Amino acid sequence: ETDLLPIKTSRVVRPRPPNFTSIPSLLKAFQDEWDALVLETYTTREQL
Amino acid sequence: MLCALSGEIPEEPVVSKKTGVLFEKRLILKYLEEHNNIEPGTTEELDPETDLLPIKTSRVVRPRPPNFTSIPSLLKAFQDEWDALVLETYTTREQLARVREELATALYQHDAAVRVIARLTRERDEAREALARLTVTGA
Amino acid sequence: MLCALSGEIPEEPVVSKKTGVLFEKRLILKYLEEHNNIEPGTTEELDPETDLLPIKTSRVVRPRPPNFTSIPSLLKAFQDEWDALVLETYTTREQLARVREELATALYQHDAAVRVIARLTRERDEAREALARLTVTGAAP
Amino acid sequence: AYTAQAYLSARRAHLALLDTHGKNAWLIGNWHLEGEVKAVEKELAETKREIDRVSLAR
Amino acid sequence: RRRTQVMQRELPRTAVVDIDALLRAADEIEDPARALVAREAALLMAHDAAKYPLPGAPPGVKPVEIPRFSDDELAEARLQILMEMKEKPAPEVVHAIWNRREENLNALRLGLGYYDSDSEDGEDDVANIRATLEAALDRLMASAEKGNKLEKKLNLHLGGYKNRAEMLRKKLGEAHAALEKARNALAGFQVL
Repeated sequence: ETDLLPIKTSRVVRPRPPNFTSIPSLLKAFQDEWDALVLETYTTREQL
Repeated sequence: MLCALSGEIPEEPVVSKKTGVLFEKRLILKYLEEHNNIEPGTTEELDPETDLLPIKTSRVVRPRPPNFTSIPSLLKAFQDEWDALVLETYTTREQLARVREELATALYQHDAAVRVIARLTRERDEAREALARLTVTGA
Repeated sequence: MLCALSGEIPEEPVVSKKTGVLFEKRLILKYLEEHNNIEPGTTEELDPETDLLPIKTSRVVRPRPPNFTSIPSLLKAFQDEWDALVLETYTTREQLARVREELATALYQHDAAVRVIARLTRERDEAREALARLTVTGAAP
Repeated sequence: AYTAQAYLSARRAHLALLDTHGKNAWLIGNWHLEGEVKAVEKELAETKREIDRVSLAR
Repeated sequence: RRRTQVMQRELPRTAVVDIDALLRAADEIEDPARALVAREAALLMAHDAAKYPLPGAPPGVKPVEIPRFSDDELAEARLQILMEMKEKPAPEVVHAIWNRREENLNALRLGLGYYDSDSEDGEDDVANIRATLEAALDRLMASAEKGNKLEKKLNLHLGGYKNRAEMLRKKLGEAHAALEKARNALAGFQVL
């Protein structure tokens, strides 16, 4: 609450691909990202 | 994230201790020298050595670009879509409730107008019959 | 207690200072941005900064079901909820369109009835004038 | 079919927004990625220069 | 002002209006006041479709002549209708009636305008549901074709930008790995 200073600036605009324009496509992309994150965490643990 | 004065990505970002605005180091030094140690957008004095805190970036974790395939970006897009759908559903529900109330009022008014039209038609038929009887009897 | 904008319990509910209506902060901000600072369900202006008071209470601890113990199950539940919300929105839009068509038909019928009533009133006035003229000209015994 | 039509309408709206703002979004994303890559390259170059200076002194 | 205010308002209206079929349906009403109201409503709808051409309406619609009515007569008719009107129900009662309608009749059933209140036959409801499903499938196919065309155009526009972004991401990952290796080598060199 005291040592943390927030940064006020313009919002970062993420680049939206044209393929992920649908709700099912967004859900599939989110599931793929979650699976990739889980695999990356497992690989990082094995490497550690 | 960009400089408050330069407007571009700063290689050496610095944040004000009073406002928290991120800017370039050289731009902040030039603005403090020009405006006599005054922060941009604020009337309070800003010390170049004390009120300016440099920003240090740690490369311990893997870099995730801010694309649409990011998990936080996908979560933010899903939240925005859900909020837009909720607002549209609330507006549609309010419009449907208003339309249903107007339809009920119009049905009641149409029933009243149909009763009034039937009464007026009966009165007109009685008046026409009386006029025909007066014309027949009035030889 | 549920928010008036989303129909569920808001994470950070705020109550209006005039009507006392609880709503989600993000939903109320989006409604004020879209409708130019218009309160939901009222025609009075609602300030997003001063007319909304946040409520500081205990956090509603939603119990996690045992079925949602895996990522695929939670993803399937979220997809089913999104599909149900989309179907409900489509059904609400179709019902609103049908109600608008029925209201337009009823308004056309009411305007037609008003015009027919005006024509019948004019005809009745003409018939009454003719009957009065016949009674004045006719020698009643 | 109604769910599929709603998804198709949402996809059409997202494609319209993409056709409206895609050049600006892609330019901003490419500029941010180039800035991050330049910062990483500058940090790596500074580390390599410090290592070379330490090796030369040793 | 001679034209109907329903067409000049924001309420949706049918583009193609059949005066003869609507008049024939109006003539089948048993109540004479209701039949006259429906016939005059058909005439008003035909006049609205002819004088005000909606998008998609057929051209060359013949206008329908109607007798002129004074504003005083219309005001007197409205006052007589309001004086003969019954008590207005509360909004809570109308909301409860709408909730009862949405609970008894299904939301999918209430969402279709062909679900007549007097149509108790299940075959007619099945045929209406099949027609609605066919129309929804055609609309979904058209929307999918339009979305596919838009996605193909956007992909052809931004394929180079996507490839440049992917190359930049790969270069950033390689630079991060090289920076980590250089930091480890620098720490080892300082210790040595």
